[PDB]
Amino acid sequence: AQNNPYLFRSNKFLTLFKNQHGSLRLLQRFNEDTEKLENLRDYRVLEYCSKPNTLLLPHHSDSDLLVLVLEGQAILVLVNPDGRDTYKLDQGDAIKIQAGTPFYLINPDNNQNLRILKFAITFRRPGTVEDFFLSSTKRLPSYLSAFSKNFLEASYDSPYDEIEQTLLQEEQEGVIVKMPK
Amino acid sequence: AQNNPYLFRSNKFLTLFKNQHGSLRLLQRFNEDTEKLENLRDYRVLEYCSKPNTLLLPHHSDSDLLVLVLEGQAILVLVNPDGRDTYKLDQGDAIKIQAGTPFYLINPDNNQNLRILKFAITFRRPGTVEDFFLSSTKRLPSYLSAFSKNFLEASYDSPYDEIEQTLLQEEQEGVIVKMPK
Amino acid sequence: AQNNPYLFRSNKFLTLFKNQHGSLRLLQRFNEDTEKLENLRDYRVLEYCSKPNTLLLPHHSDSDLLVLVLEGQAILVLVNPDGRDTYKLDQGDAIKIQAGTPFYLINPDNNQNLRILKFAITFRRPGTVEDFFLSSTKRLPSYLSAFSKNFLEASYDSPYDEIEQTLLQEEQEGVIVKMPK
Amino acid sequence: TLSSQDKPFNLRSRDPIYSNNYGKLYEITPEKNSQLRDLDILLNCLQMNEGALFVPHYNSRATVILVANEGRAEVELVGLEQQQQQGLESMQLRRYAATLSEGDIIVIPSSFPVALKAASDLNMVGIGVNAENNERNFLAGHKENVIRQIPRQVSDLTFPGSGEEVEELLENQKESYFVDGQPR
Amino acid sequence: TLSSQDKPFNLRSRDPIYSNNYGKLYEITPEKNSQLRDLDILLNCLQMNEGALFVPHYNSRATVILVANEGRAEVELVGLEQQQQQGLESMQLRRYAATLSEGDIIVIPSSFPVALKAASDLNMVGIGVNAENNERNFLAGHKENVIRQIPRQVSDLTFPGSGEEVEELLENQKESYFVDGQPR
Amino acid sequence: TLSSQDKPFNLRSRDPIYSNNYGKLYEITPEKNSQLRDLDILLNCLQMNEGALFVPHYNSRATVILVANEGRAEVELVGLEQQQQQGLESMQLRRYAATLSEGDIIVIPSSFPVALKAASDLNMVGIGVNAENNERNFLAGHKENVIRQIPRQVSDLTFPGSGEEVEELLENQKESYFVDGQPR
Repeated sequence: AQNNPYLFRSNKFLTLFKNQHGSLRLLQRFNEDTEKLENLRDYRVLEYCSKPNTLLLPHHSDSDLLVLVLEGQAILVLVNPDGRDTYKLDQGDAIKIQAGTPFYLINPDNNQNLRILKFAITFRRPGTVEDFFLSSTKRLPSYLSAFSKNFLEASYDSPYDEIEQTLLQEEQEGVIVKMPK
Repeated sequence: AQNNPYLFRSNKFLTLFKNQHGSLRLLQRFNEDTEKLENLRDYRVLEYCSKPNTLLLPHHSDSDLLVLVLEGQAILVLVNPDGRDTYKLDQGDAIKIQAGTPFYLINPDNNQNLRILKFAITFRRPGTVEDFFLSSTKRLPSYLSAFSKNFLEASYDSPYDEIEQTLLQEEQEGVIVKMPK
Repeated sequence: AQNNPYLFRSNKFLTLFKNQHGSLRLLQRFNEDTEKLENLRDYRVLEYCSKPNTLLLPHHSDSDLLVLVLEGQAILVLVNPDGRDTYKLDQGDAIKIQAGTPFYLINPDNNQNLRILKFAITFRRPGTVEDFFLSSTKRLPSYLSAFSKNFLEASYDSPYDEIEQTLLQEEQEGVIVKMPK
Repeated sequence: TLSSQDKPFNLRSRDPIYSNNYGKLYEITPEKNSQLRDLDILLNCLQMNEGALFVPHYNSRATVILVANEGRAEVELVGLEQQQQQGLESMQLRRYAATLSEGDIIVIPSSFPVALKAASDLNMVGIGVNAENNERNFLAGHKENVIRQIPRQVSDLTFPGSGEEVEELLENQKESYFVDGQPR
Repeated sequence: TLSSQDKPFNLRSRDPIYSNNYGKLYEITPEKNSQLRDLDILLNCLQMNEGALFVPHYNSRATVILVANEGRAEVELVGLEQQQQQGLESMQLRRYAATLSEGDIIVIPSSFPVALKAASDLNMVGIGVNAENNERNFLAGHKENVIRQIPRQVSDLTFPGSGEEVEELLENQKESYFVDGQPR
Repeated sequence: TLSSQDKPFNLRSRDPIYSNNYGKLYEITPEKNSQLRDLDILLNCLQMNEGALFVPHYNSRATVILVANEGRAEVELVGLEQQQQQGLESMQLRRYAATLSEGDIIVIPSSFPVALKAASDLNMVGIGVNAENNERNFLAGHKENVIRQIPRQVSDLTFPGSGEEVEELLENQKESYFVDGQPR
């Protein structure tokens, strides 16, 4: 792996996560190895493969995403300041997630894998894409733990130790989690 | 003062002007010390503090400005090819000035200072902001003096020397001018 | 020819083509010798001089073009998946060509030259402009010849040699062609 | 006032959108107004009482430029920013913490949680770029709290802890946007 | 399905716009749809039979990102790209040729001719940026073929060959978007 | 002409917006027209008589690309451009002066005063980028002159000189956009 000459054939991602139940890849930047793809600069392509009876933990992305299910089927649930929407996607269905919206994913009761292409469109950091996770795992932890004790102890009106143990996870199975049942 | 590491805390401007009656500052560029603020690139933040019974001489900016009065009160007057509009701003009032429009400012009959935040949005020179002054002072002079004698002598149909003495100022009190009364 | 200091006076193009019947120039890039013209970055200015009873071979540009006839007169013909439009332009007429549209030009039955300024607005490759020619000449040849034998032999359902001789030109008079009559 | 009109006349600020015993938040958007609409910029006014905490939240898409017009502000800004740490852990996350004196500026980029405490009576001017359709998502308190919107068996797997436990803990916050400060 | 609605509900794909014994092409645009419209992105589905050829064409303005969802693809992408070869010949043209395995991506920029053969049954996902008012111009076959639209004395000068000859050769293609593969 | 229509048909130029014994100025904008509207580009035609002066003015926001189609042009372009001279005086101002022969180009950026004299009968083609809502502000002459719009006690402080004196001097220009040249 080094830089290049004039191309539009792009076959290699980077793994951001890989466990028991699935993968998280992200195609490299388009203008990265060429000034030829300058126009594709503000967008990123990720790949999402999950297994039967699995959940992607609740999170949000800094960018709007355009999710296309290329294989299988899933349960999409979007959270709102006052609510939730659930969507069933079977193969070939597509749907845009406004950025900032937190959502989780799930491949149903199955025998097959869900295969998802997420088209990310970037606005704050050009060509850059960030996912914020509510949970802690071994990789990165919960974004809520960045807060100082008092802050959290005040916003919540409970004592530190009681936040902690409803803060700080031991999510063995990091990002992807076989729905026990 | 040198470059940086990852920040969004910005506390230091640059003085473009500072006299008897007030200051003119301009926050440094956002992407200047970081690629992290790339998206804030086309905008500039200035600061305007003036004293009681003062006038900012007539001028225009290359950018549109969004002026928010954080302290005190002022008289805003915008000039048009055939006219003028006057606006009274007391604290907390905001108003956008189309670029190209020439305008002056004034803190009234008072005992207090006017404090103004100008949000500049740039279009010709990205992240760059230019004010054009009708008057001459010691710093820069009147943009009209850049013209050659004949040019001015023709556009005006008066002789050089008569332009000069209704051209070329001795604005002792440069940009800011205690309204005599 | 080297780089620069602060200017907006631009008098020198580059010839992309020059034969018996006319010229093809292209003003250099605006931001090329200055950061001062950053805003003019996505556009290019070309110049087109043709002689009486001449044709510009059928082609298409990657950009939208805004064609202004400054001297003389011409026949503009735009091709569509199912058709054609013909336009007569006499001096001072202007008209935008959607990119992707293939078109040819012609200076009529005349005694004078047609003089054309093409304002190109770029979208894929910023500040870059590409014309695709159906024909082969000595400079570059026909874009159709980039295809491998089978490809062409299949799309056309005729044999290689029969494509060739209705592929591969000897356009002596390259881009510009005195309409025999 | 001026019995002549229509243009970009001045504008100032009408009904706060959040307000209580510890603070108010005034906000005008490209939606609800003419001159911003083209700018696509929004604006807001922050008015909090000494020791009051504006619980963590985030703005879906606008980047908010925050000018401290008066008082002292304690600020907690988190995020990851650089994927140039392309293999997960690499771009571990950050806590940018700082107290802003009058005059200071701090930028708040779209998806970053942020919280602030008025260490003294506080008045902040906020200018948000990319302001169309921006929603504020609160992570604590009783209103607009997004967590609390997570289904019981969802929480169950998201957190160390139990569903009963998580409804529990979140219902423990009575206030809504602003909140009494006091530590330990 | 969900007896509750309006938003960005899911969407999938209705009547193909090209289809025959060798393949189909499904396409939704910012025009014909709500969620893409803002993205200004379009999408498409490619379904071709082993040995079938999608004749050369080009898209006026959208740049199409092509994901091979399954099968093998032979691809012929041409173009010139760099005027940084400012004096004609300099930027001579290119044939980027490659076969894409499942997983691979290839970008198709606006004015470049392209053609592809399914070396095996093929399913491609296509995401086109800058998708408003994009027209596909075909260079072979019987439908949407732009060449064929050139007047007899035009061809005459454009090509080695004659007008009679060029109508000739182009009428020799019976199919339209997809076409039997076989060489020599 | 063509008894078939609607599209981007050709367009040329109707009633000048400034015209007199020394020159005319024709102008079509994204406002008043279909094809420019998307480009957001405007266009204009300059037709002045030898020795005529187009008094200084500026365009609020469009940057005007000026092609000399014929004759000789004397040009006076001023400005400051670089704040990279961040402490006032640093970016002192400039007079870019030049005569343009036929073929030459000069760019006019939004807020810069400019004036030009036809050193010989003159025909200029002008293409202005960012053309929406662009207003031309004249600094001399009798019409659209912005200075003249300054209140008597305003002038008083703006200039060396007096209010009586400034109305004076400005009323001394009888013409309007174009004006007799002659020196000393």
